[PDB]
Amino acid sequence: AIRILGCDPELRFHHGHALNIRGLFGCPKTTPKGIVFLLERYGGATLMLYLLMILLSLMLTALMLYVIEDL
Amino acid sequence: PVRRLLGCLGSETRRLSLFLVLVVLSSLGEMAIPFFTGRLTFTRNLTLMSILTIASAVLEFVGDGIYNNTMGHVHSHLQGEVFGAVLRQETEFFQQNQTGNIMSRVTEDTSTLSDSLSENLSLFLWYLVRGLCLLGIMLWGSVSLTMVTLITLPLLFLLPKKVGKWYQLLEVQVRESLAKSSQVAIEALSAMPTVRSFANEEGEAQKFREKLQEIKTLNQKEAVAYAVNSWTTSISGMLLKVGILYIGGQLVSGNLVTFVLYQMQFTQAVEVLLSIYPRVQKAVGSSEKIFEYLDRTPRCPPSGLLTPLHLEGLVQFQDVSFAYPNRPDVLVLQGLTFTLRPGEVTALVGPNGSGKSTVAALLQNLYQPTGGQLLLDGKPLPQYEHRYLHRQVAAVGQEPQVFGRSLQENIAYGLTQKPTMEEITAAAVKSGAHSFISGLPQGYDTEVDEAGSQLSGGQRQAVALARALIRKPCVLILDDATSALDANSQLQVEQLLYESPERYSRSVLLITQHLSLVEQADHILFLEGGAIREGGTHQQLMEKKGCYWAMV
Amino acid sequence: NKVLMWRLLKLSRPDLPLLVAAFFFLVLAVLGETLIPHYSGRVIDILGGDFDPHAFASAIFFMCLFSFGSSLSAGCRGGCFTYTMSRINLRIREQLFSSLLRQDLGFFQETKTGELNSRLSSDTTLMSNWLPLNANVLLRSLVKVVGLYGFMLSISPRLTLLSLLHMPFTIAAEKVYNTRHQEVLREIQDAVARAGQVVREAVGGLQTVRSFGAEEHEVCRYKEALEQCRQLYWRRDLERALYLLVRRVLHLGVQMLMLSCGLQQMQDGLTQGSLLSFMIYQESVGSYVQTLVYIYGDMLSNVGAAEKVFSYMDRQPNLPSPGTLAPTTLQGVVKFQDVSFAYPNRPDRPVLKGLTFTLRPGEVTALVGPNGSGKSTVAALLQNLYQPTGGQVLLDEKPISQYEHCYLHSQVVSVGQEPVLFSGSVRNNIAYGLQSCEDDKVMAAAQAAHADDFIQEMEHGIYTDVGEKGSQLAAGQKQRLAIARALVRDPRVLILDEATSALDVQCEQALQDWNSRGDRTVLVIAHRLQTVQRAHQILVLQEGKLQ
Ligand SMILES: Nc1ncnc2c1ncn2[C@@H]1O[C@H](COP(=O)(O)OP(=O)(O)OP(=O)(O)O)[C@@H](O)[C@H]1O
Ligand SMILES: Nc1ncnc2c1ncn2[C@@H]1O[C@H](COP(=O)(O)OP(=O)(O)O)[C@@H](O)[C@H]1O
Ligand SMILES: [Mg+2]
Ligand SMILES: [Mg+2]
Repeated sequence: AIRILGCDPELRFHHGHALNIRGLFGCPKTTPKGIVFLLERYGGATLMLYLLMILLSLMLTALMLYVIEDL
Repeated sequence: PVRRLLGCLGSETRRLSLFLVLVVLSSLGEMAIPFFTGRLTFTRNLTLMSILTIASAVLEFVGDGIYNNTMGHVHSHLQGEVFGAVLRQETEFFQQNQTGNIMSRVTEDTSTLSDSLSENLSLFLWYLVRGLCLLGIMLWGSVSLTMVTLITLPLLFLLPKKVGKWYQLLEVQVRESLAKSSQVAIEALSAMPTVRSFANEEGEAQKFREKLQEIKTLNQKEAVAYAVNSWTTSISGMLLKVGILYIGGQLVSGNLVTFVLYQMQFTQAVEVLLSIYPRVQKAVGSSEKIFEYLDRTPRCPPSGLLTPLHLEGLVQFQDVSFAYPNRPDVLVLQGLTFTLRPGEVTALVGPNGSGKSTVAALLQNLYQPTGGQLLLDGKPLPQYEHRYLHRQVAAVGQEPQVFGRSLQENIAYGLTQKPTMEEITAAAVKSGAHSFISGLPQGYDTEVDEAGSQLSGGQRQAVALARALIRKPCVLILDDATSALDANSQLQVEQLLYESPERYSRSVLLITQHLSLVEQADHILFLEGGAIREGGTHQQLMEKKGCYWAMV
Repeated sequence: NKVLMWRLLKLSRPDLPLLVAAFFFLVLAVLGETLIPHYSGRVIDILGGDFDPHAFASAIFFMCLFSFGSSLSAGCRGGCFTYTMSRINLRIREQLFSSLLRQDLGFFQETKTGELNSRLSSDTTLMSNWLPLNANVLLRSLVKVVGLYGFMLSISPRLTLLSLLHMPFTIAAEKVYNTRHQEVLREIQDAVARAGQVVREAVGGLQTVRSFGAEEHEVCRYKEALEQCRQLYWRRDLERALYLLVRRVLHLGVQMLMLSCGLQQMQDGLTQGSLLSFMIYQESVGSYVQTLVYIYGDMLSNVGAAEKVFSYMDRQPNLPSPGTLAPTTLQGVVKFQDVSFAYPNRPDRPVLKGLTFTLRPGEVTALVGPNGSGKSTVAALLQNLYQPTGGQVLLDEKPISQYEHCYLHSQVVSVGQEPVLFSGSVRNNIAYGLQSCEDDKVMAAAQAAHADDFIQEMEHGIYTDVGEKGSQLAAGQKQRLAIARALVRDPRVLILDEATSALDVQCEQALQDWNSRGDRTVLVIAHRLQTVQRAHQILVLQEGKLQ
């Protein structure tokens, strides 16, 4: 498919000027062979583990936001 | 409110239009590579992709140069006009607003707005043209589903529209809190010898920290607002894509793939566009004060257009009463009625706080009387041209300010054309300042520090007297000037007041709460409680009441 | 430079917990983004191929929740990066201002107040505002560089030319731009500070400016300063755009160079299926390396542009070591011992040629002389504002510099020649610098200075707001509040530097009883001898010498 935006549009701009990210040949494939296999066999468990890590990170950061005010 | 911002940029639309045609041409060359090249098997792909890459690089280089050059003109124009509008305000405006508060608005608030405008405008145009190109491809895939996407699109505007008002009031409080801290800093730094003398260094630092704490409280809410905004735009964009996929799945039209492959790209452009609106609202709040200055109408009357070739120094007050706008219900002056004539010296005497310096302020047209009228040569002061009026009327303040430049520039300050050194030397000789200025290592080229801190206590009045004399003024005001002068300077002052042949071109108002020089005055006016209680010559006042209660 | 960057890390040390939290959320956000494209691609295959409602519904379900996790993770790392930017900014601002107050009085003759305020308000933002932008790009690019190199390692023989070609080119040519980009940033900051002084002078002394009708002259001066800043903005932006153009040409040159070498090893046996996919990985990782180097160089240039802020913060004042003496009782005997002085900012002009007078409690000492004789400079030495270049100044047979800073200025006070007040209440001007003072003490000082007469008539009495620098008071009224500010402290040594000049004839006769208590030491400074008739001891000063 034609990529009208950049291959990494979040990094396309710095301040008000452009950056050197473009689809000169195309967008790289970022799905390793092991991961795509894992995303269908035992795939449903990885989503729960991914969400739990986010929840644990949220709980830890909130505690640091509490400690760093008292410190 | 938004139209007030972009109204200034509309003065240079031609430059931006040239920028717009370059970016769209550069975009077309960049999208040409995926459309035309196969990167397989071959030379045909390599040469055209090399040429188009150079063309894209060159076109965007020229476009960025025009954009940066145009933004520089807008910034310098906006910052210049904000400062020009500040100086047009009334004298009360600079008592309501401190000098550190005003300078923060002119220097930092204006630069924040243009900096914000610079980054967002280029990003907005870039995503607008690609969004249109992505939309056009989607129209080819499916007319019906694009209309459904466009119909439900305005619903996504609702939530950023709510956050936008949060950004406005949040930014306004941040800007004014920084102004408060700036005033605290510059007020202490401008009076370090007093702060050091009273050991209040840590008292000033603590007073400064109380302002940073207010900023810290607002900065905490700004960080939460960013995360809320970043969550809503990304989540809402996902639902728009998923909702269409559900409709697409319910419609299985086997060619829906070509519409989906670019619909997933259109939502990424909308996601970026929805993030622009909160920062646009931030810029609106970041510039409330500077736009308030630019459209506020000053309290002063407009300057008139009268420039007589020759003017007499006939100044007459007629039932003048005045009250400062800070306390408009308390009258500082009551029913003043006296006349100044050329060739005569009038002495104004009174206790501290009697209103003498207020009389001088009215004569210099710094304030308007609340009653009666004040006339110069038969015409009201506002009827004269601004620069013309301040050449005929000159004054020496109770504590004259001295600007941080050379002595010759201080003496010749405010004159339309630079006088020759022969004129400056004559003025310095006439005021007695030549006795000490010539002794400086660099003479008239010596740079003086802020507020004239380098000069001695009594020498500052001598330099200020020279500044007033060089105008060849018609009315001369001496507010407490003669107290600290040397014996040599005092002889010069009483020579120019009572002896010099140039007296007949001047009318002099002499203000002093001491009897040092009022004996030779042609008329003496005693001011107490804002009203003139006694008047007459020196001998007449002696016979009026025994020992006068002010000299024995 | 590395020195200033290392100094900022020491200052940024307390904020590390926010940085590591941001890094964890950044990794979690990019960890999701390598999983979503699988499910979106699967949806495309199902929609275009053999449609199945259950597989289609399951695929879009996993796409939503992975996208939800990445969006949630990305939102909170932006938040903590922005917050830690403000913590750096406020700590920087507080520490800089606190350091300026510690400087000697010679520092404030060499600098302009409007430049210091502009430097405090502007240079601090330049040194902190890069954090939410540069750190996000630098870390994201660094992660993706490692990830992309992993794929290319399966084609290892071509990888060893990746690290040989583009790496030496950018590292060497970058130093030319870095050296000159930093220079223009320093010029911009100096120019905008120089323009700031124009607004400081025009607004601070407006009533003098308006007295001569020179408002339009000041506007022209400001616009000339703005033009000098506009030309510096253009040079900074034009040279960066030109530098950006060079790189992409250079990036394209390496691209053709590898494709040629990619096809050269083709004859030596690795198939076109590998080369076609490899070049996409080669393209992206080359772009990220260029971005990674550019952001790192930009980060150092911004820090180095604010070099003057660091120089102010670590500047050790030219003052003697702090004193420690603080006796519970003080007699108040002050004496000079062959004191000679020359101002630090302009030596080789001795203001005092040698003085040997002594002051005693209960006896009023008068100092008289013409303008420029050096009377106020003597008063400054009494208060330890400046150090004599010869001789010494003693209080109770101990050096004036050995006494504690807080203790000394509560026993020895003075009234200036031209007093300055601060924006606030009258009761704050009075009792200025006192940690605690009751209102009965303040009113006692006001009555002693004959200030209670006019304080009563104010709108809120003793709590009425005094205008900026005392602009909302008469000259005589300002003088009385300055006297009360000294009397409220119950001083042991009192210095009057021509304080009686601005007062009228009635008050100049009323305030003649300074020594009524008999314990204070009083020094009165006057211009003419007709003011010090009942002075117990009279000193005549001319040309820096006492006669
Ligand atoms: N900006 C102001 N706002 C309000 N009231 C003011 C302001 N400036 C001065 N006043 C008041 O106006 C009155 C007159 O003060 P003014 O400075 O004219 O006195 P003066 O006779 O010149 O005094 P002095 O002889 O001590 O110099 C005083 O009561 C003073 O407090
Ligand atoms: N901050 C300063 N820096 C350098 N020189 C100064 C400073 N203040 C005063 N001087 C010089 O030192 C001399 C001290 O005179 P001064 O004590 O002000 O006399 P008086 O107090 O009698 O007016 C003056 O001639 C002045 O030129
Ligand atoms: Mg006055
Ligand atoms: Mg003096």
